[PDB]
Amino acid sequence: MVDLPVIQPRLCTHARWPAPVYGLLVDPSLPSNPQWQNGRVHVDGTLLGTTPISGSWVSCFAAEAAYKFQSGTGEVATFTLIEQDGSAYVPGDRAAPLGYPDFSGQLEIEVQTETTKTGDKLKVTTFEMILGPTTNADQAPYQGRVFASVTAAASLDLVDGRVRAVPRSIYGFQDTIPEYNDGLLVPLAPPIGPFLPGEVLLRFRTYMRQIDTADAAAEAIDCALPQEFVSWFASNAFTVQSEALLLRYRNTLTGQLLFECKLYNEGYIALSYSGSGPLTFPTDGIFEVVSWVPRLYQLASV
Amino acid sequence: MVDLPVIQPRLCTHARWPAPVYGLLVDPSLPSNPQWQNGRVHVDGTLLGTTPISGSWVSCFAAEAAYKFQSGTGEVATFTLIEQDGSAYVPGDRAAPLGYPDFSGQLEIEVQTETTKTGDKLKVTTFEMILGPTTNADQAPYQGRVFASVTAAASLDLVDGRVRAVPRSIYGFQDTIPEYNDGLLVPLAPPIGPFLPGEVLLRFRTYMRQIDTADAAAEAIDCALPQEFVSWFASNAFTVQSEALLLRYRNTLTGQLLFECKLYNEGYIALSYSGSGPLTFPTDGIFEVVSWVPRLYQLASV
Amino acid sequence: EDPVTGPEEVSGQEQGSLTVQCRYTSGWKDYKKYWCQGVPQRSCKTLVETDASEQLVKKNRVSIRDNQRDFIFTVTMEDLRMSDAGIYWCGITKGGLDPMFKVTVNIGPVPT
Amino acid sequence: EDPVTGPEEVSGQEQGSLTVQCRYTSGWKDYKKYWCQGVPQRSCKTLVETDASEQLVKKNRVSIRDNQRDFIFTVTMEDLRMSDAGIYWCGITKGGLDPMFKVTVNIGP
Ligand SMILES: C[C@H](CCC(=O)NCC(=O)O)[C@H]1CC[C@H]2[C@@H]3[C@H](O)C[C@@H]4C[C@H](O)CC[C@]4(C)[C@H]3CC[C@]12C
Ligand SMILES: C[C@H](CCC(=O)NCC(=O)O)[C@H]1CC[C@H]2[C@@H]3[C@H](O)C[C@@H]4C[C@H](O)CC[C@]4(C)[C@H]3CC[C@]12C
Ligand SMILES: [Mg+2]
Ligand SMILES: [Mg+2]
Ligand SMILES: [Mg+2]
Ligand SMILES: [Mg+2]
Ligand SMILES: [Mg+2]
Ligand SMILES: [Mg+2]
Repeated sequence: MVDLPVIQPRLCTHARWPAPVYGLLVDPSLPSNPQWQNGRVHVDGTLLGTTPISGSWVSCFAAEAAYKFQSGTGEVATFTLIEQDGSAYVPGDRAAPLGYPDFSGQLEIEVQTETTKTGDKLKVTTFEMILGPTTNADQAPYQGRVFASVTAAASLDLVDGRVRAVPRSIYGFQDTIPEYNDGLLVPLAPPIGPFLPGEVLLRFRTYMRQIDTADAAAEAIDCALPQEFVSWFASNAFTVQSEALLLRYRNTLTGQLLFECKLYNEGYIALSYSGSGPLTFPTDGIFEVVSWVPRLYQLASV
Repeated sequence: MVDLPVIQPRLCTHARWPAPVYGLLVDPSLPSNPQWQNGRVHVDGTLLGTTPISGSWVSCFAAEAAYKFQSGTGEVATFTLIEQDGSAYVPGDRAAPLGYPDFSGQLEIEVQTETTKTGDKLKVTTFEMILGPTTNADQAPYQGRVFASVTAAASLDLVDGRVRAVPRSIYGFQDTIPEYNDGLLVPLAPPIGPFLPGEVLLRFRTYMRQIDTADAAAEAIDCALPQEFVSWFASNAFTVQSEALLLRYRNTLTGQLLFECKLYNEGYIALSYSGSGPLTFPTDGIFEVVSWVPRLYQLASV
Repeated sequence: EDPVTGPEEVSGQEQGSLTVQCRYTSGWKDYKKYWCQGVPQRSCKTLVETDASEQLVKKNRVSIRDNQRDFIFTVTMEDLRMSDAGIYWCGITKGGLDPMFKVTVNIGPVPT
Repeated sequence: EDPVTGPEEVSGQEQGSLTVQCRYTSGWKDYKKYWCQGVPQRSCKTLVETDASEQLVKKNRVSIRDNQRDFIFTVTMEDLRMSDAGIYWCGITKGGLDPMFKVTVNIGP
């Protein structure tokens, strides 16, 4: 028994930003070997990087929040990070708590805040948090500490306590790992790869809620596998027999074959594509496992 | 034969509010037979109510948004609803588009908005939207039409277009179905049940981001199955051989049995519990399938 | 200008009465008016509603009458109780989001 | 009260220069000061930074000098190009969130 969940891409959950999958494509123009830390799983069930089981952990974090007002900046939150199930975060062999963002830019986050001001007790406060690539904020989620702030003329009278932070929007998105440890290197899942000559990465794409003062173009973010596949492998714990799995992407109502591809053991899909521009595929198909294959198995082009 | 994902509840996704599963309990004081529309699936893979596959669809919707300013109300959004994958929504055999909230209260939603105003273009706006139980807003998601608003002194100069609305907070939550069709009846998945005498519903609990002016108590919302079980069944499409599945909930690090329960074909779990007060359980166990049983198999009390 | 306005806060006393005047712009003359209770705003419990005429309506201890000449509908609450305190709304019925105005109602005891 | 304040907007014309005075409170005397460029705010491009002394620093077309008796550090930008218009920041280097003040730079031809 080695199979995939019978779920169309358009109905799947994205693995690096909590939103549906909207696109399926290959693009030789983009980095062929991204070092994404979320949405990384071995076919045998081993989660890699900061990949979580649940899509609700993706691009989120939990923490003990301590708030302090700073003239000239506003209300400042010092988040002491926890794993999103409440278990203690211990700096170890990964970049950050499971699900922490693995991209850069300025992130609007939202947390439950209790206030002491009269007439309101519970509200949701939007903070700004700089992720990367480089920052003067000295973010160190690897060490379990990050800083956010919200513009405030005076104290918001917030009560310190535990929080779960979820992303509201991205500002100046860059698909490059954030500042995990004040600019120092941390344990990272390796760059996705390798690929045979003529093979390129299959990309599951969604789009992120964006702040952009000039450009209305949507912000894309790709992942190697949808979150359904991540938990599917984590739960099944398959025995791996070869370097990759031969898959066929089909429309089951027609049976028409859209393309064949190789799902490497290490959790990415490669298509043989010699074109130069992006090639988008329909998202209403199903991935079908055919057999185990060796690394040098040559795919048919598309 | 039916099997289940080897995932601990504390690592699963809640199926009615997009957030982690934090609690696992029974509570006789709560309604024994709720009419939840999400988190409803048949063991043979049949989705019930408005249940979607992806957890990112839970308590969200997609729409063609049209904005008109109303003096005394602010910016008013008329959402012509779409299925969250872009497929045209057609009134049919369920209460609303897939994933639409199945509870009541006043919901803050976030959508991508585009403005024509100088100095900015894309931003994320929070709207207030009344769900139910009854409203004067004439909400009719069954017909693909709902209304929301954000208080404002003048037009925000928003550009009509497509949106994905995600939930920010709940105000005045009530675990009763919302206004699906301006007070009229709509097709609904039946209440959860029935149960044997002495059997009660197993609840997977998360807590919702809340606006509350007086009370700091968290707002619990329960569901019958984690989203991982929903997708697991929809994908596998098992063959059902009796009325229910006998399950054991163990700590697999110890083999300690925490309780036995019955997963009925119609998508809900029952425990034998005679107490009157609530009883919570560890969230780090695993559900294991034992065998098919009749609807009359009497469980060991807890 | 706003379509319907009234007093932000009123205070009545036990066994007493209150009168609330909801002023509205002429465009809403031929719409139904009503008086609502509770929060959230748009799931509030309607206590009395007109039929878009000027006929007076009374239900329990609440009455409403629309003066479509001066564009004011008047609400009266009689035999006030402590339990009557809370948030209320002047309302104009229409398709979709109704024009509404928040009216906080305080009730206290007659001092001794 | 605010740890650092400067001009909200400043202007110069192409090929000219401009000066920016970043006033700060006395406690930040012995901290590095810097002049940053671009948004997002806290990932901006540092153009020049001091060594916490009064020594003037010059890098490309930008210089910074900290006057620690009056508690002002002065920034100059020379040979102004239209490409220099945008968002800049008076900065003070410290652990965590740096004290920063937004300065908008405009360029006329
Ligand atoms: C106050 C919030 C509930 C409201 C909220 O902030 N978010 C709910 C949502 O995602 O919509 C509570 C409810 C349960 C809490 C979490 C759980 O207790 C588990 C865990 C416990 C740790 O002590 C702190 C983090 C962490 C993960 C908690 C964070 C805060 C939570 C989430
Ligand atoms: C502008 C937004 C992107 C930002 C956003 O609003 N949400 C992304 C997030 O969850 O962070 C675009 C990107 C893709 C768009 C969706 C897709 O095109 C699919 C679908 C297509 C329908 O024509 C309109 C609704 C619907 C569902 C679209 C809604 C708006 C989307 C989501
Ligand atoms: Mg640093
Ligand atoms: Mg942009
Ligand atoms: Mg109605
Ligand atoms: Mg509450
Ligand atoms: Mg209405
Ligand atoms: Mg710093």
